[PDB]
Amino acid sequence: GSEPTFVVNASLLPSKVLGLQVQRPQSFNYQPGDYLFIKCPGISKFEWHPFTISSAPEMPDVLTLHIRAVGSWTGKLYQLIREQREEWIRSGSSQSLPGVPVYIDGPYGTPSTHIFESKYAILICAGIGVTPFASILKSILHRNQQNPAKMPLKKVHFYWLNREQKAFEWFVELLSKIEAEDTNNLFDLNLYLTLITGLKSRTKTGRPDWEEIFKDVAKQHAPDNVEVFFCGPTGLALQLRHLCTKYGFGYRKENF
Ligand SMILES: Cc1cc2nc3c(=O)[nH]c(=O)nc-3n(C[C@H](O)[C@H](O)[C@H](O)COP(=O)(O)OP(=O)(O)OC[C@H]3O[C@@H](n4cnc5c(N)ncnc54)[C@H](O)[C@@H]3O)c2cc1C
Ligand SMILES: O=C1c2ccccc2-c2cc(N3CCC4(CC3)OCCO4)nc3cccc1c23
Repeated sequence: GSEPTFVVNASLLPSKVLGLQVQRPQSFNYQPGDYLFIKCPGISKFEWHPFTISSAPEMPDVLTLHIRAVGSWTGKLYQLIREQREEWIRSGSSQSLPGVPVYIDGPYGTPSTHIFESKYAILICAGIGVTPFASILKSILHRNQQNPAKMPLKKVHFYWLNREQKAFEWFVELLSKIEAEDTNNLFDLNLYLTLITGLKSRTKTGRPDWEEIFKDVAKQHAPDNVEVFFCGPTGLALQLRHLCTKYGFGYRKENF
């Protein structure tokens, strides 16, 4: 529930995305995949919008939100931060940067968190739909550095689709640190534009062949259970749903 706090820093990222840092209340506990609702009196004192927490709960003093300017309230928040930041680089640090006051209500849970309790997982996301998976991947890293035993998760298949290639930069560092530190090959990273990421990962092109991919994973893990988690558009969800029934994978209806 409800608690006053501050956007203390922000990040202006490609495809009109704000990388908000928010002072984490001293009593605020979340799980990776959790989201919250946020109110910004400066934009509207009546409106609450939900955003996935892109930070891992192991990061101790701030929450992260990655928000795309897509309409009225996000457009305005973007403009307010662009202008607050351009004005403080023209004026300068006359005094410490003033932090945008906000209300947060949460955390709210999503079935994505069940990944920490699966053996074999498929994560599929498009554009800003990466954000819950961003939180989950960072958490998995803190969790090997501290207790690889307590992890029943044996393989993670990651598919991230984007129409613009500069959107992969939102999380290119995280993807490096995994590429670097995944000596035991827990992860299978796949980036599609719908090698090129300057990653050891070959950025692929076109709509992926989801039948071919689901078949492949089935053969890797059968007869054990694979879980699918999807954050993206419904047309895709619908194709993925049929495919989960075909190859016997777990599906959650989160797309309507
Ligand atoms: C659990 C959850 C997590 C989320 N996490 C994130 C996240 O991490 N990052 C993120 O960026 N977003 C996230 N979202 C989306 C976010 O919550 C915002 O409310 C929404 O993305 C933007 O609100 P807005 O006022 O800016 O846009 P709106 O003005 O509501 O417009 C939104 C969309 O509707 C279109 N539109 C506008 N008017 C009409 C109309 N009359 N008819 C049809 N279409 C119209 C716009 O072009 C745009 O595509 C999440 C949502 C949920 C439910
Ligand atoms: O978990 C969700 C979610 C769950 C149930 C219903 C909707 C969402 C969800 C929607 C969403 N949108 C809709 C697609 C978008 C970006 C913002 O780009 C085109 C217009 O707005 N963006 C999201 C980004 C991250 C996570 C989610 C979402």
